[PDB]
Formats: sequence, structure tokens, C-alpha cells
Amino acid sequence: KKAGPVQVLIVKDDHSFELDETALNRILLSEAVRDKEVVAVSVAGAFRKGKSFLMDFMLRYMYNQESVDWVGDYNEPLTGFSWRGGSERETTGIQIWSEIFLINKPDGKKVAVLLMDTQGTFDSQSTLRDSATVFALSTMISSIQVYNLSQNVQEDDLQHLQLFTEYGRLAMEETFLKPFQSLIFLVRDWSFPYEFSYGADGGAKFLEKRLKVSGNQHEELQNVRKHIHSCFTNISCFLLPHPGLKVATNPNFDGKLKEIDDEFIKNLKILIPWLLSPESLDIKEINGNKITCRGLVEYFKAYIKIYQGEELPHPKSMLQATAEANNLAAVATAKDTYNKKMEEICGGDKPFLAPNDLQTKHLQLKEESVKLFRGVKKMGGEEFSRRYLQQLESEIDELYIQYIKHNDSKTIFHAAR
Amino acid sequence: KKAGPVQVLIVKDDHSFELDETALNRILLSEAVRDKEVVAVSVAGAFRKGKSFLMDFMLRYMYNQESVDWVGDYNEPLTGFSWRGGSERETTGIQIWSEIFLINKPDGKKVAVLLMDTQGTFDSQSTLRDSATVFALSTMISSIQVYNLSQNVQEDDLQHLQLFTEYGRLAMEETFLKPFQSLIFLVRDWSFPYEFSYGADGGAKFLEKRLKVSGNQHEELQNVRKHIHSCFTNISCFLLPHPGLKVATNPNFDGKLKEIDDEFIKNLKILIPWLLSPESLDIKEINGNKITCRGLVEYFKAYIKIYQGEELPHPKSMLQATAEANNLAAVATAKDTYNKKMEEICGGDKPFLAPNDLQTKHLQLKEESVKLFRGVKKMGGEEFSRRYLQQLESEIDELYIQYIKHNDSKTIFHAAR
Ligand SMILES: Nc1nc2c(ncn2[C@@H]2O[C@H](COP(=O)(O)OP(=O)(O)O)[C@@H](O)[C@H]2O)c(=O)[nH]1
Ligand SMILES: Nc1nc2c(ncn2[C@@H]2O[C@H](COP(=O)(O)OP(=O)(O)O)[C@@H](O)[C@H]2O)c(=O)[nH]1
Ligand code: ALF
Ligand code: ALF
Ligand SMILES: [Mg+2]
Ligand SMILES: [Mg+2]
Repeated sequence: KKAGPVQVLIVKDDHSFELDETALNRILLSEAVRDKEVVAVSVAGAFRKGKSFLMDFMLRYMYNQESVDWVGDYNEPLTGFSWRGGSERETTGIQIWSEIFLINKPDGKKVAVLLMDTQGTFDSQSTLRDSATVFALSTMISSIQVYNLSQNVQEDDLQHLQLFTEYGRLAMEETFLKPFQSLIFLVRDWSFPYEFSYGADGGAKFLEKRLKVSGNQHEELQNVRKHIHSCFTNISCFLLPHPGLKVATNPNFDGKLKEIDDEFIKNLKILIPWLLSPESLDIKEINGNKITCRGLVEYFKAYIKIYQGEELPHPKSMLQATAEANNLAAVATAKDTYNKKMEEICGGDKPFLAPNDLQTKHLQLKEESVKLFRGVKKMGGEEFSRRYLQQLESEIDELYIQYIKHNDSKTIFHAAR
Repeated sequence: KKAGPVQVLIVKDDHSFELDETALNRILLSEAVRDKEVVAVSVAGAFRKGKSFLMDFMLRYMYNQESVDWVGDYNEPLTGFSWRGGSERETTGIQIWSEIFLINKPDGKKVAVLLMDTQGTFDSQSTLRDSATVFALSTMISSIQVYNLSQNVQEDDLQHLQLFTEYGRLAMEETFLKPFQSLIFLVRDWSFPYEFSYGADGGAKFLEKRLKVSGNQHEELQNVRKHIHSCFTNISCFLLPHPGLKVATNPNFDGKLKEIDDEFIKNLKILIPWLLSPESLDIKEINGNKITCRGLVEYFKAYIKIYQGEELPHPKSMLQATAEANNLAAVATAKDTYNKKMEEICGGDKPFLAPNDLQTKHLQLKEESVKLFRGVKKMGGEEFSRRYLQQLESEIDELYIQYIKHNDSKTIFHAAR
């Protein structure tokens, strides 16, 4: 048929995930490609940043690799994966190109090349779990992940990457090898060529400075960086110029090269082959073993099941995760404080205490623990704390009841007039 | 001679905070302004996005408000707060303009106007606590907070804003009133005037869609929005055009209007008075009471002390907070499970168990609890879990010791040949 985009991972309105297995099998399990070792290319990152648009230039290269003018006719619209302006997301879930490219590597290996376009993270219809699942799955599956960013590499960008890739790691078999392979920090609309040049060399210098870990660097800064180094075998950076305001703002813009700034085009022609030339095609490795298209379908199915289940922790926002953490820790301290004090009163090495006195002491101790809990400043504040405080009181009462039984076993009664 | 930027909040290299009290007092405690009700304007948001640049135009408006041509001579460079290109942060901590502007409000009140320029969030030398502190403090002190965004309002931006404002709330007196007043979402380089027009009306429609809370919207989406509605009295949005590639890109660019796109200038001229015209100047209110410059210095000192201490919870990244949350919860379940099983064996209502048998049962139960803990998938893995597992085992052992004493108190010994 006509080659086209195929929706492979579907994100439902209830935030669940479906894999189109029939469609996936039709593409990767064909007699022509199934036994071929696979190269998987993905682009991922914040929504509305020209991921699909870039991927469509990648397509022109994959088809027209032989011509020096692979970049295309200057009056020809850009087609393939769906891309457009407007502030609302276009690409959802994960889609792959229906035509698998067969390329000869400089070592004589004929390999299969798969292209993946992904739903941008942090759009306004998505839970953090949605964004994390999409990003993770694309990372786990691709051998080359193009991490698409706007203008700069900010600390929050590194943190998002850490979280999303951590979510991918959780769903994977444990290994001594790094989980993933090639990672590319593609910086769109890089504005400072006078400081770091456009392209890969300026990019590399820019990334080495930004990902640098040093002795006097605060641990929080060190850790997010070390995490990224530990995840990927090869990490690079490419600085791309702004493509011009027509591309950005013009509702009629169709993707014709005649409308794009020449400096952008010059760098794009460097970028794509740098990604996709035969010598650059990273064959997918899982657990240090090269994977075929057939094998990739089997891992895709297995990973998706894990994300469909409930074994993994839910990805959470900073506020939500910190508030929970603050409350859980405070409950533990408060309860433990109660336990220690009751031990001094009716531990096994302590005498029988009259039940009315034991009750008075318990009410006092419980109250001290509640005040202790109330007094700790936590995010989410008191409202968020409510179920935790009630949990604290409910758990202290369970302990008290256990203590009542211990104390009663020492009961002394003397009859006296 | 005279006026210039003054560093008021200093962030040290060890990530501690110092207030320049002498400098603050010299400006806000002067006889001319100390007893005046105060309007405090702040710009805050991601680093390297033109906050200081914008603020310098605010300065032009503040000085030249009377002239219709306040925006300035087209050949005049932009000065005041320090602004520049390059990928490394410029503004650190918080600085204020040395000259407090005295303006008559249309109701006859003469008020004092203060401008605050802030260190951008998420730079590569800052902990999350550094950024949260800067953002929170600027929000707590300002009556008008300009939230500076690039291109769009993404879900992560709303999450950052929720966290930072929560960090501010934690340091403030309990109140029934909303903690803050005016918040402005200023979107720089808005790319879709064909969808939502440049300026406040387009901004307003875009923001009402983006901050909208509905019945069928996932709770995670609802909650970050409700939090924002709850924090601020008046929330608005302004969509600003790209100022042109020269402004973004030219190392020689000086802030001269002749180098700036006319549509940007057209919109800038609307934006500033919309923020700062006499009718718009929001008097700072804390706990529903209007504040003078004298009072503002006092709240500034009081809030900063809280951030210098350790009563507040530490802001943490998604991974760090979620990983801690996962581990704390798993320890409580695992420990609670051990406790319940031991109760069935040596609760107060249970007969004496020979210590060798009690020991065997304890080792079995502890082991079941450890496996339960190890079986729960957590961010990020065993590495992060190590201290928690050790805490779990160590806490179970404490419990066991309490049970040994309970059991010994029921000891039965019979002498027999
Ligand atoms: N500012 C800017 N806009 C771009 C660039 N590349 C593409 N665009 C525009 O970005 C918008 C969104 O493109 P799209 O590929 O659908 O974004 P996606 O959501 O990441 O897949 C379109 O209007 C493109 O014309 C770029 O490098 N810089
Ligand atoms: N793309 C873009 N660049 C801007 C805008 N305003 C200022 N700039 C440029 O942004 C850079 C950083 O300016 P600065 O005010 O120091 O950023 P800040 O660190 O957020 O305070 C300078 O190169 C300005 O020329 C804008 O609206 N859009
Ligand atoms: F906003 Al998108 F693909 F990330 F349309
Ligand atoms: F990067 Al800035 F003020 F945010 F210099
Ligand atoms: Mg897309
Ligand atoms: Mg600045």
C-alpha cells in the first residue's frame, strides 16, 4: 500500500494503554524483515516542539539517502507523520512508519530500520503516568533516542529525563550493562552560536559543560547527572538554529524548504545523516544481545503488559510525592515515639499497671504523638495530612489494644474488706 | 548619579541565603516611603528567558509614565537590571531597584512602588531548594507576580508553580484568605496569534482553556489547577510575540527598539501599563491587611529566617520524593505485617512459647517481611532501597526484643528427671 504512519501504542481517554498487536505484527513480522537485526529511532520530549516535523525530514533522508539532494524539492510540502502548528497536541501514543527500511551497514550487515514518533510530554490532557509511559517505552525500544528540547538544557529537563528513564528501568530485566544505548540532546532554537557553535561539536562542548560532575557540585546536581551517564552508552548533543518565524508562526506554512531559514537547513542536512547514515545505525541491544525485529515485537508486548498492570509505582508530581513522603515519615516517628514510651510503662519487664491508670497514660502518650505529628511542617499542609493523622491515631489504638492484653496477663487482684 | 539595582537576597555558593538588611532598610525605611502603602512587582520563572530585560522596560515606564512615548528613543540602549545573552545565568538571588516610585492612585492614595528582579529557576548551579526559595519569596513579597514562560503553558510549568507557591504557603501565617494576590502568566514568543491573539484578551481565553477544571478531567490534572486558583486572587495571561531573531541571537544587541520587531513593541506598549498603570497597582495585602514599606521589610526578614532554618520540608525532585515515598510506605507495611504475625504467636492472650521456638518463628516472620519489602518495585531500585531495608530489619529486631520480654514473663519451668 501507500507507506504511512501506524498507531501502535494507543492512549485511551481513561488513561489506559492499548497495543495494536495486529498492526505491529503486520509491520515487523513480515518475511522480509522479521529475522533482521533492528535499528530503532525515536524522537521524544516536550509537546509542540517540532518532533513530528523533524521525523518527516528523517523520512526524506531514509528514502532518498542516495541523492545529495535527499533534503527534497524546495517547493514540496513536508509529509508523513502528522505535524502542525497550534497550541494543542497532535501526536498521541506511539506511532511507527509502516515501511521498514533495509540498509547495508559498512560491515556488510543488512539491517532493518524502524522510525518512532511519540506523543509530547506534559501536554494538558495527560497524567504524568501517561507521559512517563510514552517516553519510557520509546526509550526502552529505540536504540537511538533523540531527546528534543527547546532553546536550552535546564535542570528540570534533566530531572524529567531521570524520572522517565527510571520508569523504563523498573520495567526491565536486571542487568550489569547500561539499560539503553544512544541518547541525543537535540536543542531546538539554540540562540547562542557565538558561545557554542551550531551542530555536533558545539553541542558536545555545551553538553560536557552542562552534564559535568565535579567534587564541589551539590549532591542533588551530581545525582541527576550520574543517573543519565549510567543509563546510556553514548550521549551526544546537537545545537540547531531557529528555523525562522514563518515556520513558527505562519498558519499557512506547509513545510516547504523555501520557507525555512538557510542556516537551519544547512544544519539539518548535517544532523540527519549524523543520526541515520549507515555507519551511525546503532543496532538494538537488550541485555547486551543484538535484537531482531521479531524479538523487538516480543519485548514491546512484554513491556506494555507491565505498564498495563499495577506492579510499578505511580509517577507523581513533586508536590504529591513530597507531601506523601513527609507524611509517611512523620507517622513513623510519631508512632515509634508512642511505642517506645508505652514500653517504659507496660513492656514485658514492667509490673502490672491498673487498667484505669494504663488508660490515662495511653491517652496522654497518644496525645503527645499527635501534637508531634501536627507540629511537623509538611507539603500539602493539614488538608493533605488528614488521612495520615487519622491513620496515626488508628494505628496507635491498635498498639494500645495489644498492650492491654499484655498488661492483663499480669493482673493482680486481692480481696480485702 | 543615584539609582541602580540592589542585591537584597544573596544566595551563597554553599546554597545558603543571606539578606542584605542594611541595603533593604536604606531603601524601604527612608522617611519618604516607610509609611506608604506598598506595591511590589516581581518577575519570575525559568532562567535565560528575558525577565530582567522586560523589567528594564518596566523601569522606562515607571520613570516616563507621563509621556506617551515612554517606551523610549529607538536608539537608546536598555539599562538597569543586568540582562544579556549567553546560556549561563545572570541574575542571582533577588534584587530590587534602589528608587521606590511614588504614584497617585485614581482614588487619591499615594503609594510606593517597588520592583523585584529574580534569579531564574532551574539553572545548572542551583538546587531545587534554591529555586523554590527565590520563587516563593518573590511571590510572598510581591502583590503582582509576573510568571514568565516561554512559548506555552505546559503541565510541568503548572507543577513547578504549585510546588513553589506551596513552599511559600508553608512559611506563612495560617489564614482564611488566599495567600497571594495577582498572578500574570506572561507567555514569551507566543507562536499562534491565529489561534489566540497577542495580548491580554487572547491570553485570557488561552488561560481559561488551559486552567479549566471539569468533571471528567483526571484528578491529577484537576488538583494542580485548583491549587493555583486557590493561591491567587486575580489570575491573568498575556501572549507576547517573538521579539525577532536579532534580539534572541545577536551578541551585539543592546536593547535598542530599532532592533526589535514592531509587533512585539506594539504589544509591549500594551503590556506594561496593563501591569503598572495607576489603576492597576495592587497594594500588598498580608492576611487581608494593607501593608506599608515598613511592614514589608519586617515580613521579608521574618520569612527569610524561616527559609534559613530547618523547620520546612526540603523541596525534592520527582525521583527523590517518589523513591522516598515508595520506600517509607513499603517499610511500614512490611513492619506492620511482622507485628501482626508476632501477635498471633506471642500476644498477651497467647501461652508461653519456648525461646528456641520463638526464635525460629521470629526468623521466619522477619524473612517473610524482608521478601515482601524486596518484592515491591520502587524508584529507583535496590540502590536507593538499601538504607530502608536496613532500617526495616533493624526495626523488626527492636520489636522482637520487646516480644522476648513479653514471652519471658510467662516462663514455665518444671524440674523433672
Ligand atoms: N520554534 C520552532 N518551531 C518549529 C521547529 N520545527 C518545527 N516547528 C514548528 O513547530 C510546530 C509543531 O510541530 P510538530 O512536529 O507537530 O510538534 P510535535 O508536537 O513535537 O510533534 C509546527 O508549527 C512547526 O512548524 C523549530 O525548530 N523551532
Ligand atoms: N526569544 C526571546 N528572547 C528574549 C525576549 N526578551 C529578551 N530576550 C533575550 O533573552 C536573553 C536573556 O535576557 P535576560 O533578561 O537576561 O533573561 P533572564 O535571565 O530571564 O532575566 C537576552 O538575550 C534577550 O535579548 C523574548 O521575548 N523572546
Ligand atoms: F505536541 Al506533539 F507530537 F508532541 F503534537
Ligand atoms: F538566567 Al537569569 F535572570 F533567569 F540571568
Ligand atoms: Mg508530534
Ligand atoms: Mg535576569
